Amino acid sequence: MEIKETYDFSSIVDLWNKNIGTVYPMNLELFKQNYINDRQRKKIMGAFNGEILIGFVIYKQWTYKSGSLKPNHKIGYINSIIVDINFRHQGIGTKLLDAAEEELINSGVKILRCGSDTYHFFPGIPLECLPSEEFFLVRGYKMQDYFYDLIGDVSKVDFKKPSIKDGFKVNVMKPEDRKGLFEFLEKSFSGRWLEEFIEFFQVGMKERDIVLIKYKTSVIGFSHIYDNKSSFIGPPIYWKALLGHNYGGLGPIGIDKTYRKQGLGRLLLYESLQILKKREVKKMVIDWTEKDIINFYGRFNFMPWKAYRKATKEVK
Amino acid sequence: MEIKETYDFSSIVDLWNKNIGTVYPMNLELFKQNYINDRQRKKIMGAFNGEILIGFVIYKQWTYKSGSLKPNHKIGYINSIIVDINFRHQGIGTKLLDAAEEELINSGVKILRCGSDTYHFFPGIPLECLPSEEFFLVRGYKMQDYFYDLIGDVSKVDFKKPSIKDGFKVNVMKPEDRKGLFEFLEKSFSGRWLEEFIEFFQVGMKERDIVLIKYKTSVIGFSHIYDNKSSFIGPPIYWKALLGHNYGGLGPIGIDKTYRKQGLGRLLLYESLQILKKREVKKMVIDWTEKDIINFYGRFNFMPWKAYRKATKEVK
Ligand SMILES: CC(=O)SCCNC(=O)CCNC(=O)[C@H](O)C(C)(C)COP(=O)(O)OP(=O)(O)OC[C@H]1O[C@@H](n2cnc3c(N)ncnc32)[C@H](O)[C@@H]1OP(=O)(O)O
Ligand SMILES: CC(=O)SCCNC(=O)CCNC(=O)[C@H](O)C(C)(C)COP(=O)(O)OP(=O)(O)OC[C@H]1O[C@@H](n2cnc3c(N)ncnc32)[C@H](O)[C@@H]1OP(=O)(O)O
Ligand SMILES: O=S(=O)(O)CCCN1CCN(CCO)CC1
Ligand SMILES: O=S(=O)(O)CCCN1CCN(CCO)CC1
Ligand SMILES: N[C@@H]1[C@@H](O)[C@@H](O)[C@@H](CO)O[C@@H]1O
Ligand SMILES: N[C@@H]1[C@@H](O)[C@@H](O)[C@@H](CO)O[C@@H]1O
Repeated sequence: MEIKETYDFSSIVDLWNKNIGTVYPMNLELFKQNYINDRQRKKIMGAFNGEILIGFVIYKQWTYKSGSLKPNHKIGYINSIIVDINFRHQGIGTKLLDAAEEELINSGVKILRCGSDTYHFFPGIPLECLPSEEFFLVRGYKMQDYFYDLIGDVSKVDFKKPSIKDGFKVNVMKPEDRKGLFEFLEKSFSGRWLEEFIEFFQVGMKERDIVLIKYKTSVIGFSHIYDNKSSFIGPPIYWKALLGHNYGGLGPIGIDKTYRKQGLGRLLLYESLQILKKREVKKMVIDWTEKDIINFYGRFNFMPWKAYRKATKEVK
Repeated sequence: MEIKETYDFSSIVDLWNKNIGTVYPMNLELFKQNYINDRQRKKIMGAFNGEILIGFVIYKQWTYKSGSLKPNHKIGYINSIIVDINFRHQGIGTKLLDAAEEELINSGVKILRCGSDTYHFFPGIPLECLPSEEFFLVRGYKMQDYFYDLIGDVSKVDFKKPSIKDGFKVNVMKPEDRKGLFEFLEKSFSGRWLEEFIEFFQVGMKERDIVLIKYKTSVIGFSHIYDNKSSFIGPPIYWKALLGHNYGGLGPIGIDKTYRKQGLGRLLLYESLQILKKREVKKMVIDWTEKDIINFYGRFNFMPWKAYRKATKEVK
């Protein structure tokens, strides 16, 4: 057996699906979109028996800015790691993560994260990969809290419009709103979400995927919505193969801090969901939510669907 | 609004699917099979606005034996409770569970369990119903550990036959094995699993659904396997609508205590899965497993799929 770099995307995806495809079905389009467009220092290391790929790890160091966050070179990420089912418990996973980690460490990493990278596949260790928690524990990762993808079928429920206090308008974005939108993000969400707006517009997000809420003329919040016409495969629709015809998604969503807790997030969410409904969306997902916010979406009939555990290793 | 009994099965199932059908798709056949065949003292209470059902609770007291376990009349169960999404946070759930609980209590119940009943729909509080944990907490239930349904696609992986030490044979059950099987269960699994064998044979389980392992002539273990021809809808195939064509399942599985930890459970599991594979099964589920045993199935590529929290209220 040898460990060496591979960018044999088909073989990786094939191995991915054979091992975990029932619950994280992967396709080449998503795999390539996410791997190729990422701007971090990144690598894929494979484990090989001769010419046969038997496992891999994808890993990154935070070397590229997130909006007005500077990169923190101390942070590295394990995007994914899978050893083929017929080669488990032979130390291969170990050798792969050793190689990843030693490299990150030599280049200055001191905090190693399970998922949560830019162009992530996973917010953390999936519950479906719960037994890997012990693999990570043994290597010095500590297990922390959970995030959840939520699922709902917006074709099945009708909801009541929240009561519009006046001045506030919710609308699908137009090209000429881009200036205002960026101005709002620099103020309120100037980190990764800003960076995602910039990068997603570059990779095929369209104005139709964005809903804005304005007070008078000022942008004071947004959502990103997805359907089966969206060009960019974002996190809500990663696992669209599980979601049927007329799939969709939503996230992220935010309101200017000074307008919070007046029912405006609820209004934006309502309107975003009506747009999706009108687009004939059925099952749809809201990705990477925290526990404390689940009820916000649950009023609209969304339920936790997948769970992911945050996990972090501090380099000694 | 009024609370009163309802056996309007279609309306219940309709409400069930509108609220939680994306993740627990219910059909009338399963609902009726499970509700009607249960032998416990049982009731369904509905909440109504005039003629419209807006919520329900199904509840039971342990009044019927489990194999050679006597019923423990102190145990009651909340099989399920759902309030329609357009009527939440109006106290309806409260009034329903108050009515259920007061009745159980008057009839002698002192321990109240979330799911885990005979003919259960849920081993505990589903993770997809995680926000209800707080509903139950407020009423004095304590949250305990987790159980997991596991999922795998047996069409996608080939496995190695474990090394047969001699004497042990694994075979699909025949009618004439029924005596031996019961003899083995009275010895080794004489509680609910024995009772399930008796009752499932009465409701349409066939010898083809059972695999036995024998040493010489003695039955020393079993599994129950399911495919799309099984007549009895058991727990592994409750959520078959999520599982595609050629769905299947497995569970329970057991080995005589004196033969444990010699590789025989692994051999039985291997053979059971080969049978399913030969029956062209693809996605299949292993229901209600504990954390400590997940790896046993994970060697065969099964992964946690759903999680359920045990929860118990001790009556003051
Ligand atoms: C950010 C993310 O990628 S999260 C998702 C992680 N990936 C997955 O869950 C995919 C499916 N699983 C796998 O691919 C594998 O099981 C991996 C990658 C987790 C581990 O790969 P392997 O090559 O089997 O691990 P390796 O043989 O080095 O195991 C090292 C040690 O970790 C621990 N370990 C590994 N797997 C397990 C397990 N399933 N349960 C408990 N401990 C485990 C053990 O201590 C093991 O030593 P042992 O064999 O002496 O018991
Ligand atoms: C064994 C099993 O059946 S497990 C599955 C349980 N069922 C479900 O999860 C199905 C979907 N959910 C539902 O049907 C409902 O949300 C139910 C049945 C859990 C609760 O019904 P409701 O009629 O909304 O509850 P009710 O209004 O009596 O709530 C009472 C209190 O419980 C607590 N509570 C209820 N729902 C929630 C929630 N989603 N989050 C936090 N606390 C809650 C609150 O303290 C609430 O009081 P409040 O309204 O003053 O905050
Ligand atoms: O990164 S931004 O400053 O642009 C905004 C970040 C805000 N969200 C980050 C992720 N958490 C937790 C994930 O649900 C919620 C807040
Ligand atoms: O009830 S029997 O005596 O027939 C056998 C019970 C054995 N199993 C019961 C449920 N637990 C935990 C559920 O996974 C495993 C043991
Ligand atoms: N839900 C979003 C998720 O999509 C992602 O942008 C992430 C970034 O931290 O956190 C958010 O809350
Ligand atoms: N997996 C089984 C489950 O099907 C059920 O029979 C239950 C009874 O307690 O526990 C078992 O471990």
